[PDB]
Amino acid sequence: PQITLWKRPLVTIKIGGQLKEALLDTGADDTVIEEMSLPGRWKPIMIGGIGGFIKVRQYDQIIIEIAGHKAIGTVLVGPTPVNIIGRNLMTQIGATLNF
Amino acid sequence: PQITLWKRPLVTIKIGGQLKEALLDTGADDTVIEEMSLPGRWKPIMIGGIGGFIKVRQYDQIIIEIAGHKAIGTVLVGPTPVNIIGRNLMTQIGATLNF
Ligand SMILES: CCCC[C@H](NC(=O)[C@H](C)NC(=O)[C@H](CCC(=O)O)NC(=O)[C@H](Cc1ccccc1)NC[C@H](CC(C)C)NC(=O)[C@@H](NC(=O)[C@@H](N)CCCNC(N)=[NH2+])C(C)C)C(N)=O
Repeated sequence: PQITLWKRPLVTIKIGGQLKEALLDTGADDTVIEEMSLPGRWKPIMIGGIGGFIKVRQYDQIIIEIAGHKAIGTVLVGPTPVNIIGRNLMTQIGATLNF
Repeated sequence: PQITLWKRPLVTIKIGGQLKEALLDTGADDTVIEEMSLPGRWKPIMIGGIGGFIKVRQYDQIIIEIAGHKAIGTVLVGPTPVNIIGRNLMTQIGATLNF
């Protein structure tokens, strides 16, 4: 599919057994999902954005489906205001920018 | 061109006749450039991302070239960690996401 940028490029994702809406963010290196009770071990890390840093839990090898496309990778979980899909998973679904 | 996402989608821009490197960010509503002298009138506003809110200068109807493509629109100037090109100008150059 092709997604224009008139509006925020929101897509449905599946993670942790839950469907959610998330933002395809080419300016995000990583994937950050709003606070959810993901099972298993994780690692404390900090990530930064326009107005500073926030604390997140880093989970490896997390299965996620993005707009119907299967992926698996590192997912960060924490108090983000928007669920964000970053390059680490956008590359796995073959997404490009085109102009 | 078509741009993959294994690395950050960094491009050269020209603003106020000065060359800069900036990130194409589909997760940004707006365009935010690091502090610089820029010809034109501005108004103070707040923008937010991961980490919180910051203060920026809003300039409208600014001529800006992005990877050799022309845009004329709103440019926010302030303490951003990196130069970011958002949807307001990416739509002007015909950028889409594709997968
Ligand atoms: C496991 C590795 C962790 C390492 C870690 N890495 C990072 O912190 C990296 C650089 N961060 C990033 O790449 C983060 C995303 C988080 C992430 O992927 O980790 N990217 C970002 O935050 C990039 C800008 C950026 C790029 C590069 C460097 C720094 C900043 N912007 C993405 C961001 C998404 C939005 C939905 C919150 N967009 C914005 O911030 C734009 N804001 C807007 O569009 C607002 N109008 C929307 C507001 C939403 N609501 C609200 N706030 N209440 C702004 C740029 C005009 C580190 N410590 O450096």
